[PDB]
Amino acid sequence: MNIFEMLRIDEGLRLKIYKDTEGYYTIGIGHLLTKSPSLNAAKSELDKAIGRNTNGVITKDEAEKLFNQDVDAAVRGILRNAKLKPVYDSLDAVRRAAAINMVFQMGETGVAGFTNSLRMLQQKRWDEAAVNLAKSRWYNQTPNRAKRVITTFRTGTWDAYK
Ligand SMILES: [Cl-]
Ligand SMILES: [Cl-]
Ligand SMILES: [Kr]
Ligand SMILES: [Kr]
Ligand SMILES: [Kr]
Repeated sequence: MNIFEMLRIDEGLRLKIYKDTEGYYTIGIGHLLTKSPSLNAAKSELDKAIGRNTNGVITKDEAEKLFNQDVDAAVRGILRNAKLKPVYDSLDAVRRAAAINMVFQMGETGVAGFTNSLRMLQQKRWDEAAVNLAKSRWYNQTPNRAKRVITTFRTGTWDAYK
């Protein structure tokens, strides 16, 4: 298992525009298109990302290319973030995959706001952090996924994904 496989499980794969758990237009492997209520705005954004007139539909290869770019940007965002980088660098490989999933889902800004869990993860206080992470709107809104990611930070293994 790796970050790619991990997020493909968490996000699924859809080739037609769809709404995500917050009702926003997305496509692919969780590639958010826009926060706008306008389906045309979403279609415009999709055509721009793909570089062709998609008419709301893409291929698996195109979904995978956007997925690659999104994982990349997520990592890069972490590395450039003064609040994130030091934490991520102190983590082992498994846990880092957990941090990327979070940033992938809620953004850099969003994750940078978990000040307390962040410090606990830097200190290797696994159980404590898992309890703090769960006290969040993130967990109450998407509890099955939050639990998987939380277990991954807690244990440092992929058990939650097998
Ligand atoms: Cl894009
Ligand atoms: Cl969920
Ligand atoms: Kr992090
Ligand atoms: Kr994190
Ligand atoms: Kr976090």
